[PDB]
Amino acid sequence: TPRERYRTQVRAEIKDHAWEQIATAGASALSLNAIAKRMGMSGPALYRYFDGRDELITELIRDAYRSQADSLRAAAASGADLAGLAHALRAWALDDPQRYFLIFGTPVPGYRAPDDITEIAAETMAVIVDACAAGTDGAFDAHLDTHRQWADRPAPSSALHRALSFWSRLHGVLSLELAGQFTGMGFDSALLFEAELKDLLGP
Amino acid sequence: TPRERYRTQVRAEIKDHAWEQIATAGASALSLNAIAKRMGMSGPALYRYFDGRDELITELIRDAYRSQADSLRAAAASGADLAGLAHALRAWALDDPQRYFLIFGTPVPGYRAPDDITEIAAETMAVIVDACAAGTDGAFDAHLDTHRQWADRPAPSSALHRALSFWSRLHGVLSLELAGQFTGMGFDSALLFEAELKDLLGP
Repeated sequence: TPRERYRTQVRAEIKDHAWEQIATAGASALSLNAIAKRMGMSGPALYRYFDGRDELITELIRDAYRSQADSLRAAAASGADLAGLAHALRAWALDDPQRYFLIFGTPVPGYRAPDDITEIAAETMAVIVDACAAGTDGAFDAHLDTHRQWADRPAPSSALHRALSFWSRLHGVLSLELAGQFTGMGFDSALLFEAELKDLLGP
Repeated sequence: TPRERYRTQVRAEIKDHAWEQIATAGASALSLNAIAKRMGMSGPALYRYFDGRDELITELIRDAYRSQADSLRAAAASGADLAGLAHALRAWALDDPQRYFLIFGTPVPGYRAPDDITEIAAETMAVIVDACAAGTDGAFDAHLDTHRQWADRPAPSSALHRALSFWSRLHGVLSLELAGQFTGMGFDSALLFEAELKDLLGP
């Protein structure tokens, strides 16, 4: 609440420059000292905002998850179904590939997250599950009945199975396209994405 | 052929140390100078093996694709079907996550590949297509009839569609698991992988 919370805004500048360094030199090469020198501050002073690189990484990871959740929440809040949710996910992904890859891409060497980066990952995933209430037979569903601590609200495990399939199928195409893998394949990966979505929607 | 091709073996040591640096400090932070210093050679001498970081990256990318292709070739060569191919892909992925991510993960900033990294990506993909001959209606197939320069051998576009779906669906789960995204979700992602495969096999 209080005034000395222009700190939130300098932290926002710090975080901003952190993306630049990630963009140009990659996470892990990311350093609070280059930031400090970039903003003409003392190295120490920058540590009075983030006590170390992992604290900074951690916050960037949290910020990333939070905007993924916002994108998807807005879609469900506008009464969209899985299709709408899939399209929310595409634009969020394509809107900022660097942000996508900090979550879904190459892990940052040496960095171990606090448990609440996954405890903020189930946010996004609750919404998908919500939609997939739109039990059913099959071996993975059976497994999921005893393995679902990531959702006591009350949906048949087939809906959880469908949610996981939506997640993995659409990330498969998003990160393959963002990873440059359909370059020189000359088809329209957006149509591939449409196909995979369609195939997935009540198949 | 000739003797002075113990060069191939020192290059193999160079490449070896390059993985270490990638592993610990990430591609892009990757530097021929640290290698040179690591092996007690002159910085120049190391450049008489790789004229610059991109040349080295390029070769690591080529090596990565080549072992992905070997894994999959061996599977088709042993008469395996899509299931067998899917399992080949899983083990290759899990056998070396760092190698997986150099191809499928976060792109290396500043690095632009020569066109023959995709021209060595169609190798792996030819095999999958082969299996998917195991036209059919639908909007993406229609697109693929005019968009297939990545395969004149002669398979109905539905087989190409199926091949692309196998690729993206299984990478979706492989890279989500390798990216740490099913940590603290407490289900068995290997079973998820089995489910996605099954769902995909002549559905």
